[PDB]
Amino acid sequence: KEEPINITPEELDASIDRVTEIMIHDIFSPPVASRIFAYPNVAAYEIVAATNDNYNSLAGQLNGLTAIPEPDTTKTINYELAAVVAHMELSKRLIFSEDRMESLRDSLYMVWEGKNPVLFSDSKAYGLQVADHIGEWMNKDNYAQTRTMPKFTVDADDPGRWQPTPPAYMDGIEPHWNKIRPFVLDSAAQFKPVPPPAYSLEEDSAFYKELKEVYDVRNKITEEGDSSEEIQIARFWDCNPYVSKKITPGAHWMGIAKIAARKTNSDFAKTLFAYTKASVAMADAFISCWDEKYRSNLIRPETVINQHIDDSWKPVLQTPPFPEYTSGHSVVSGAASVVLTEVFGDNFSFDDDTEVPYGLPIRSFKSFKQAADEAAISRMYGGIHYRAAIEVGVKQGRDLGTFVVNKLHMLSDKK
Ligand code: VO4
Ligand code: NA
Repeated sequence: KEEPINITPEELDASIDRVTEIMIHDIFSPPVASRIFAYPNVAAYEIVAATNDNYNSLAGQLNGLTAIPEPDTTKTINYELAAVVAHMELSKRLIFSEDRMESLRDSLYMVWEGKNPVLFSDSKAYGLQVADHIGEWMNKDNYAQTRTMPKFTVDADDPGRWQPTPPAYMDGIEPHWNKIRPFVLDSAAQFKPVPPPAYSLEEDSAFYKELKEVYDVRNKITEEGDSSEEIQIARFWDCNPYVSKKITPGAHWMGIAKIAARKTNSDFAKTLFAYTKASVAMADAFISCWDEKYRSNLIRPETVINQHIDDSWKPVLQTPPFPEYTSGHSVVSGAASVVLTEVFGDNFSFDDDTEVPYGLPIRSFKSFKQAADEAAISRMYGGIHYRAAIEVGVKQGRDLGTFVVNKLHMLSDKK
């Protein structure tokens, strides 16, 4: 039995789809999701870069990353197969419900092994060797240590400080996300933005005026009635697993990267190049954004409105359980759109069907940037951000993503 084994980008997509699903079932948060996407892409990309003269190794470019082992030249290895192996193995390690990765994996293994047991076996061994190397590095990123650090300390005596919001009143998510090793940033605070307008109920103050806009936008939306377009836009981008089945913003952008790669018929290495660069950038965008959320510790609009303006007002969207400034939707979309523009081009139009399996319709866009701008403004229609977190958050993600694409040297022709 010595048939060739044809590995397509769609088999990388099947691993990413599957981990996406399990992340939903397992209830991982938006910043933790971004870690789970990045490391398995890196391992798979390393295997391509070791064996393809057009792609440079990320070793020496990502913080702490050294060269992976080279393949044994006396073995016959399908490197894309090895790469899918390594992606699935690290995705398995990163989620909680491991048996749902293992069923995906075993069903592919069964066909590979049936077609060509020696090619399967040699390629799998190298993929796993490579996953062990990446996993040693990934296990030094301080994630394990932060798993036992203290919860965010809520204090009502501190007037502009973030409080848990109804219905669930969940404690703030990942208050020490800024202690995770970044991939590319010099430090987590590298893109620290300007501070938010000072919390104040003075009617002439910047903060009050922004408070009144959130309040007024929502009431204008009520007077327009359900359906409308602004409510659909807030819902499409919401991506909040704590509503009381949804994917996170990181996941949504991975789905957009997949749509672009398939629309262009990108081959396996091009597709993986795009996913790696996007997932790495989004992972540092989350670190950067969570760094600012937990520096400014800012109260979300509904709490201020209900306590001091109007006790019956409710945001169009349920408020996410973490501080306000800057907006994760803004920063993460901003970084992801800069990467994908750099990879696939300006005015890349696409139909975004990523939300079709989670309750929602298709929305079309003329460019990644238009989608990211929509993502950002959706948070104002949604009632859960003031304008600064939105606008400053876009600049933050754009600046961070520009830094990542100007730093990482991955595509690099032999020819
Ligand atoms: O994920 V947000 O920081 O846009 O509520
Ligand atoms: Na190379």
